[PDB]
Amino acid sequence: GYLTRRLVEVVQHIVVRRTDCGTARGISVSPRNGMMPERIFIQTLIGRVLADDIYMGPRCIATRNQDIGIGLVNRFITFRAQPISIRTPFTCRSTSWICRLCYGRSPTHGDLVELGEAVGIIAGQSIGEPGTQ
Amino acid sequence: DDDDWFPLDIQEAFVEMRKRNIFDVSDMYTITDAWGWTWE
Amino acid sequence: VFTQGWDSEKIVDYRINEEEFHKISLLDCDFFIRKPPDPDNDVYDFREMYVTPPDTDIYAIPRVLAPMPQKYIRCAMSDYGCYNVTEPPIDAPRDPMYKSEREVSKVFLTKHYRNRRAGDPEFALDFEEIYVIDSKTKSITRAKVVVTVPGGRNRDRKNDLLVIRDNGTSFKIIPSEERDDPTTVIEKEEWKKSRQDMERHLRKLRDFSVSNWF
Amino acid sequence: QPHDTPASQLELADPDFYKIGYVRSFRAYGIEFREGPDGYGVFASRDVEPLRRARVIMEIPLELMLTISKKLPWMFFPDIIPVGHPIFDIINSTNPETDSDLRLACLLLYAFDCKDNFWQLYGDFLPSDDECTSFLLATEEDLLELQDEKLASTMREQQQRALEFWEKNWHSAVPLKIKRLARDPERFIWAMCIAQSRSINLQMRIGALVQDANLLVPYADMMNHSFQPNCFFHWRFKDRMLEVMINAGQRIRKGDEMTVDYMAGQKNNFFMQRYGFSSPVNPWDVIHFTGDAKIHLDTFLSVFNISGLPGEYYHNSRLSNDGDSFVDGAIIAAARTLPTWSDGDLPPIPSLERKAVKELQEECHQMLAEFPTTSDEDQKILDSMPDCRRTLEAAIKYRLHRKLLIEKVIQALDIYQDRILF
Amino acid sequence: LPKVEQVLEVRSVDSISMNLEKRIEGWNKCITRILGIPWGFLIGAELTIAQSRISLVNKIQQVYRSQGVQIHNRHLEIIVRQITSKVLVSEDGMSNVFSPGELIGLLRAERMGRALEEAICYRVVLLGITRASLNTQSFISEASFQETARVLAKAALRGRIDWLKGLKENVVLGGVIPVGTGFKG
Amino acid sequence: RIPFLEEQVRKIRDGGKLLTMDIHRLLLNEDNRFDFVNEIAAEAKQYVENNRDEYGAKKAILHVLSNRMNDAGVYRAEAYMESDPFKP
Amino acid sequence: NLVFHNKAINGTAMKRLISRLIDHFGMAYTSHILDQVKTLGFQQA
Amino acid sequence: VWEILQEVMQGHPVLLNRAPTLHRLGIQAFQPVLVEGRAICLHPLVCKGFNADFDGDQMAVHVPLSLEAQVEARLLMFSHMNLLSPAIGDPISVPTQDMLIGLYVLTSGNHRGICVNRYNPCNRTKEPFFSNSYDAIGAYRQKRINLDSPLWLRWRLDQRVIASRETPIEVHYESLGTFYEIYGHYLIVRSLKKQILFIYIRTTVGHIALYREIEEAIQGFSRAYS
Ligand SMILES: [Mg+2]
Repeated sequence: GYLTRRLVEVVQHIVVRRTDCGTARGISVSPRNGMMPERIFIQTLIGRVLADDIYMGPRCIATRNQDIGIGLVNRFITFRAQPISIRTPFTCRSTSWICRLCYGRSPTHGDLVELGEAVGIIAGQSIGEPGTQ
Repeated sequence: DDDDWFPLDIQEAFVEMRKRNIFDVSDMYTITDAWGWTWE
Repeated sequence: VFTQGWDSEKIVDYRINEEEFHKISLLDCDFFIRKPPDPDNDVYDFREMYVTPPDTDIYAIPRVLAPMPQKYIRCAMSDYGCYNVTEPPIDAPRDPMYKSEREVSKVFLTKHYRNRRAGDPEFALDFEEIYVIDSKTKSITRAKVVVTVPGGRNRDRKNDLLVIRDNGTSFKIIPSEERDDPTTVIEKEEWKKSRQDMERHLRKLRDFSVSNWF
Repeated sequence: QPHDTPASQLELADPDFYKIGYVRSFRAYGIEFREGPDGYGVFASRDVEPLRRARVIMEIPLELMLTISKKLPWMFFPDIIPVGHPIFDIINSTNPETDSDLRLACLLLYAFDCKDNFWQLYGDFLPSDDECTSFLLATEEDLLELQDEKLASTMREQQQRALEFWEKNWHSAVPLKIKRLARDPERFIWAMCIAQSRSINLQMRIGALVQDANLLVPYADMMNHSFQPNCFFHWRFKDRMLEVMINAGQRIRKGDEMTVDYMAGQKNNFFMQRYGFSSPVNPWDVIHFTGDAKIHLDTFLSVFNISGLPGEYYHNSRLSNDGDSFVDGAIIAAARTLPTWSDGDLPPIPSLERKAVKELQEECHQMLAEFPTTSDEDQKILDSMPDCRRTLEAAIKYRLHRKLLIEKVIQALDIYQDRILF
Repeated sequence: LPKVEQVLEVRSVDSISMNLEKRIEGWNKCITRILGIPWGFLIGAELTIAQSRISLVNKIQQVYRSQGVQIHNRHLEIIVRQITSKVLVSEDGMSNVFSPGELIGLLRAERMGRALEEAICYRVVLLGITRASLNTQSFISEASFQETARVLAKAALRGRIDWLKGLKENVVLGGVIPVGTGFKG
Repeated sequence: RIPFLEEQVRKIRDGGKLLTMDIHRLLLNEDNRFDFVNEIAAEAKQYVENNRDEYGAKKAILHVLSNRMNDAGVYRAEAYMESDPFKP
Repeated sequence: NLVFHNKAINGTAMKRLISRLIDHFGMAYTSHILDQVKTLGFQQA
Repeated sequence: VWEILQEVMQGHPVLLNRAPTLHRLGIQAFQPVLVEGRAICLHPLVCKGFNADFDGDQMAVHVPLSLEAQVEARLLMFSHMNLLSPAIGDPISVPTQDMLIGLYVLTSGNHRGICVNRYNPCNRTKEPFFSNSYDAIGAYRQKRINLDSPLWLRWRLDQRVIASRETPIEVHYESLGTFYEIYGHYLIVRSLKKQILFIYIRTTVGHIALYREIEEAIQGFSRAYS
């Protein structure tokens, strides 16, 4: 209870306000260095927007500003694409708010986060409620 | 261990952060190099 | 053009016109046997045969492990495989929930009786001459059929039944009167497997070898 | 007795045309597809009173159509080309700005050679090489018969470019995967003709990516063309389905012909170049005048009840409807192309306009006599041939429409010169 | 639960891992040795930020997976960024722009370093669950929840003007919360 | 065409499951699900300001939703009100 | 067009089936499907 | 007054919230139905999703007043719009204990080997070939076949034959050219010219009952939508 009360009070002003902050930086997630098992590498990329085009020879698998589903992760692990650049709350250009593309896909409805959704309260609750069990 | 850890020294830590695209030489610029004056 | 070369498994250094061949697609291979002109396209010629990876133009000579016919024979094709239904990922509002594939593994070529046409009023099939086409070994061999039926050659080949078991490796010709209904063989195999599993489970008890199976 | 409607002249289409789509997530509300001699068309089967918002009549999913992006990274959102297939080397070796129909034609040819694909069943309803109105499948005789040198030159250059592309990409040393797509050089020309006469440019959004692409959508290419449309295409991103929605406020009765706009705001030459279609009521076709005589614009718009800004001219019926039945797209295009002068609120002088109208009329007469034929001769030729080639029919209709536009301009100038003095 | 509470509210950087403390105390020294230009401070701050974020996320995800619960990484990253988004200026450089003891934002500090030539030295400070909440742009709700005594005293002494850009601020006020149906624009 | 399927269809039409489908269908054309709520609230306020007692069959929100569903080609009852004719 | 099942259906199987039906049909269809499954399960139990 | 109360509460949404609001889905909106008693009746799935306890869990009932609150409660806070947990996206409304037990008893089947036959079947018929699942359910309701009794159901060559990667046990290739492929769970009768004549499935009444109920629910939803 106290942990949830503190975590909610830490992040409350974080509300999705803009559609694209305009950043050009993304974190690099690789299985050989970052995620030793495959399940973690799959769970990290589900619902994340790409930051750079993923090329395989002369053909592109997925371009920038494109959501990632389980099918794209399966294609990545089949085609052996190690360097993957995704957009994350760490590479956003603000500490008071986040944009739709930096957050990604909402698991409530299954699309981009709608403007005005309190992602901070949702994150605090989703981190606090598993602590009881 | 068994986690993501940068090297100990800085010389190869720079190549590591360039590998993960955390920083690069194209990001090193001040007002001088930006606004392009030579009398400084 | 009729052309035959060495038995080494490599490219023939040219491409063939597929219009004069039979394309029998397998899981990991595809075969080409020359087809002479005919009203119904069933006349084969095992003098020329080529193997190729699926959807490729790299032709090669297959592995022959049995004496092949050197004459135009009329045969019928029958596939032997197992369906593979998988659950694909759903990343779309109406993505298909399942995927079905035939996944053929062996192809049987049963020569007709006396090379007769299907429209003949007295049509029959010759089970003593069956050619299997393996997909894992790229081989085409003959079927070691076991003809167990009273009558010999004088018996008319209109009351017969080829039973195939053991993953397409056992062939037996029996009359159509002593056949087994599907439920019978299903129950037989299930009973055998269940008894084997039960004897395994119980073997690990100290009261074994002094017990009885009632 | 049967109701006399424009849709009653045609017969109902094959129910398989709708059955092959209804098994997928395709729906058609209040619409009935009807086939005739010219081709298929979409009509209405229910009276749609003036609505406050748009009403959807078609729902075409994404997995039923082809899509190629307009930018440099070619992303096919319906993934039908596996990685490693040599057709992507043909699609990629193209200029990303001038030739976009080549990639659509190649994608259509590949979709024609892929199992469990909708276009293997839909290809039976596309026009063949004898009922297509495109000018790529035409001869030198019909191109010379057009009596237009620039259009004939452009069409010959385009045919040459198509043949050269087919000869350069489909050579002898090509693997069989590509050779079986278009064995004859006429197949590629027909594919280009279908990709050029049925393509739709629309900005689509999937997931988080918003891009503009060229898509060949089924059941929506049957919509005819009209410069006063009744429907428009809309992209729904929540279900990835394209919609055809009636405009808000327009009243649709039973038997009406549902139409959309192809290339809104273009000349009548590009229509004949791309779709092989010509209309005499085009409100944008340009007539070039070399004379220096200038008619008055505001009086010319007031006499014909053409009220509106220079960008949007409409005929105001409630000013005069029965009196002005002459007011069609032709007079609008004339008022847009006639050399006009306007200096504030200065009133026009009848002598100056009476001297300018005769100069305009003699210029129209000297430019009309340049054609070897006349109007009545072409009008008799068009119906003298009951069943002729579609290209020759399109060419003679193009010539007839040009001559009818000139005649309409002359008659409108006469009405203006005789009605300016009330 | 105690592991999560002590890795979130960091008592000391060596408490979660001595490797991180050793790496930071090597980074700062070797980046003061070489690259004395503000670019050195910038690259050192970026490296420390990246390493700290990665280590914290990994430790939290490991302590969560050990029990069997599954939580997506975005919820963790939202809090982790707020934990380590501020930098602390050293106590040896003073000018008319900033004071030796201040807690300024990371992006603001980097942009001032790229803009101003005056010697500005800052070291990444890892705030805590409680400490980061006590330093916010509002004093009504996000600051007056724990102390309620000095957070009002200092605010009344400075004459702070608070713009109601939060949720609990408008909750305490009584107006419409700018979230969801209230978020206009 | 399942023969024994009219009972659950009548149950859907009577219990009030049509509105749960209509809301989800209307939320398929709007990007934000908050602007849609605001627009429906504004339309309901404008419709209840004109005629107080004549807000519809029973309420105004259901009336607005029925009007929005009837302008798209889907016949719906007036404010989703269908009494039971078998009530003695 | 649902997959025909001939094996036992435990809790994880039902969870995966619901997660796939939500993505293939939507929440509107899934609510009624789950209600009917609940009714049939109660009747059988 | 009760009639007017029913007419008022006919379409007015009401909000229910548990006293401990531990989870994020603890506050939901419902449509009130006039019931007799001193206890609030809720759906089993929502009760399982709201952390139901053995003890009496107190429920607070709130009624919105303004139009905006009613629109928000009817369009956002309903249960059919929130079925996926915000943690990772798993369905929060899953069948409870009794429903899972019923489904398991339905789809479990029965014994297949030594537990159904005493002696080896190598020395020596099943239920008649049911052309439709309706006939099978009718025979089960008439108490002529048991719930675990195997039967043959004629499948209308839907080609969605669900099985494993297992070759058939026997292939009876006759002389005329029509061979029967006998599998562990189904039978495919194929003629000479590669034609699937008949397909029969060997299953029980529970599997076909579940399949039929799901298919009929889908079809009834699609029809009531129109
Ligand atoms: Mg309790």
